[PDB]
Amino acid sequence: QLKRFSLRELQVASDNFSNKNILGRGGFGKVYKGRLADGTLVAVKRLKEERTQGGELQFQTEVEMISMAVHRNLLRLRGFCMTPTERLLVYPYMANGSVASCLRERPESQPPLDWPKRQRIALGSARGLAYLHDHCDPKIIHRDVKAANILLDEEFEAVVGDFGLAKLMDYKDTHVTTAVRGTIGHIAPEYLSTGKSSEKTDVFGYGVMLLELITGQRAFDLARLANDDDVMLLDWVKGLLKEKKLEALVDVDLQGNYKDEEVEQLIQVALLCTQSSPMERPKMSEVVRMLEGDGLAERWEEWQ
Amino acid sequence: IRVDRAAMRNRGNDEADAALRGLVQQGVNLEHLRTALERHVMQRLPIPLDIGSALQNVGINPSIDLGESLVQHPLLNLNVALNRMLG
Repeated sequence: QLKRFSLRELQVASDNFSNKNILGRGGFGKVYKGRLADGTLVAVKRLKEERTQGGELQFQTEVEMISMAVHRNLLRLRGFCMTPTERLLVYPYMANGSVASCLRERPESQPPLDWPKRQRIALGSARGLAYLHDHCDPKIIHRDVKAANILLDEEFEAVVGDFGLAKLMDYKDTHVTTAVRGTIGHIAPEYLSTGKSSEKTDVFGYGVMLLELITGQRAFDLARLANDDDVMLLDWVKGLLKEKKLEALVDVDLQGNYKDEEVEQLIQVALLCTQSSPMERPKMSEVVRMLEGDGLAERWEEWQ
Repeated sequence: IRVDRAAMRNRGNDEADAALRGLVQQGVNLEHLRTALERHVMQRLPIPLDIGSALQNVGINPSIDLGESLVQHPLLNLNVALNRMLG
């Protein structure tokens, strides 16, 4: 059973949803920080007041997904609340917020996200995905892999967070026909053009997420820059990697505190992951081995 | 109230085809159009005012301004309907 909260319980946990408690905002609604009766910290997602079908599909999906995936690198839905007027989902509080929240959209003078901490995120979040793809039956395509959906606990361990857009796929299928859903810039070209997704769209989304992680910027910010040179984002990044103009890419906020070889290898994973050819795109478990140490230089050689 | 994912998906495919029918009706350049839609949806390249109106005419509102998570969008549905028609 999944804990069903009363609206009042969450009202009290949140101080009647005080603005002092807001962690995130969007068209979807709001996320409040909360504390339960037993001192448990939580994040409460209050959906917008308008009962459109998008939110509803997402709400039902997150709820159903509760018993299909369990893993230390996946955020687990602790509960829900459903009054006529209200839709709420409850999660474990993540002390250090979204990865995106730490990346230059970070408020005020919050301390920059150290490089070794970014490598840890890349690894942990890759494990969560590998799990969704290889060890769930049916396979789960997350379909919304991006910096905003990676939460960090007090030890900065990475947790992949939002399953509203998730898609079950038969373990044996190579694809499943479904509407194009996701975040612009994180949706795979083949999926965009055919409406046929697979785990490989997640890999592509992950690859872009890494660009966010290396750059410190949203996929949207990046796109504009690539255009300025009137080049496609991926040819732009690839071009910078090849010409050693990497200074142009790396999160300036990192100052310079990073090994030039480490960052490059991470960019390489990114590019391998975002290849237009899904079959050449590595499995997420291969990415995990790659990030751990094994197999990168070889796979990157097979690139050219 | 159980939401039907298939129905939602069917409606988007239908609103998109009705929209594509109109664009073919209005002599819009389609192999032309693939490009504006592809470059918009991937690279977030800003949509031409030329065609913004043409889409607005067909009821498809430019444009995917948000960097938010899309459960669906008319532009994405349309882009799929195009590629079906042109291999």
